[PDB]
Amino acid sequence: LLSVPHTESVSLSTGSTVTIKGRPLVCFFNEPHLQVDFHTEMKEDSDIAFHFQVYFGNRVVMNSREFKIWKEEVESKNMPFQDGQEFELSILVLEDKYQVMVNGQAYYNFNHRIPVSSVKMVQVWRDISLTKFNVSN
Amino acid sequence: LLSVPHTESVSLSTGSTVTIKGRPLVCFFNEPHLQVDFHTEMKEDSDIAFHFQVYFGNRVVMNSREFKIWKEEVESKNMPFQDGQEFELSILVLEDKYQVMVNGQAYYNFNHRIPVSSVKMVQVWRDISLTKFNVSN
Ligand SMILES: OC[C@H]1O[C@@H](O[C@H]2[C@H](O)[C@@H](O)[C@H](O)O[C@@H]2CO)[C@H](O)[C@@H](O)[C@H]1O
Ligand SMILES: OC[C@H]1O[C@@H](O[C@H]2[C@H](O)[C@@H](O)[C@H](O)O[C@@H]2CO)[C@H](O)[C@@H](O)[C@H]1O
Repeated sequence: LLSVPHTESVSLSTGSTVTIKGRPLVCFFNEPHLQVDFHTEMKEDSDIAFHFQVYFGNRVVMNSREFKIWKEEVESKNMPFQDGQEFELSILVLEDKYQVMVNGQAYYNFNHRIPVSSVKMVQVWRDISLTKFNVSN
Repeated sequence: LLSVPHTESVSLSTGSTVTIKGRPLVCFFNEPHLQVDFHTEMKEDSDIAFHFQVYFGNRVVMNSREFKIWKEEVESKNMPFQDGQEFELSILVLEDKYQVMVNGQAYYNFNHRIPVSSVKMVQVWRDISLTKFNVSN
């Protein structure tokens, strides 16, 4: 297992992929969460270019935190995750948006609000175990 | 550190105290959560006589899950928890309600919806480290 909360320095550009493999810690019935935050600095309270929060079995919430303020919330009811199963997230950094694949198919998209070049850290946390975290070279 | 998610068999009656000492895993600014669920059986998807969920720095939500259905949600804006600090929760089982103390003072109350004698398990989970879990004898 990798450390959770998991915090890493990153550098991203168009064409980068952030791969995350993990497993929910508890039954979906109890709504475990997963959160992935693309931050502008190493500090945890720094701004967030992409906030991706899964309410397993319920919904997905996406947003940005700009100058310490949460902006317009984006919601999805797509729930391709499977109770108890390991999942593989691939967050593709496209020219216009982040695209979040689950097990190789895109389910969530978030247009860039902050330039991708401002992202310097990614934190993965909440109710998962983590077996892989990789930023493409 | 104790295991988180933390799941224990319990037996409660009027006068029992459930003591929980722990620390949030991340900055309050990012809204770590704490959840404490008093269950009717050892299985995680069993009914919940008392669901206590702290959205650190934001609010507290309380409810019951009866025959697999969430009931009427109770909210509190009391937020005595301190960013980064260890806290001590004491959940007192009173005749009429659960009373949740934080560092020795009561801030939250939840009238019994299920008999206390139906509780057989307590689970403590989400974004905390756990150093103490004790049910009074
Ligand atoms: O939008 C991401 C942001 O949400 C905050 O909580 C929201 C919640 O998602 C929404 O349903 C509710 O109506 O309003 C809240 C805003 O106060 C979280 O506090 C924050 O951590 C992010 O998750
Ligand atoms: O009430 C406890 C229950 O809440 C569910 O989520 C609620 C949420 O708190 C409320 O603000 C929103 O408006 O409605 C939701 C009900 O669908 C959680 O899903 C559940 O896990 C418990 O936390």
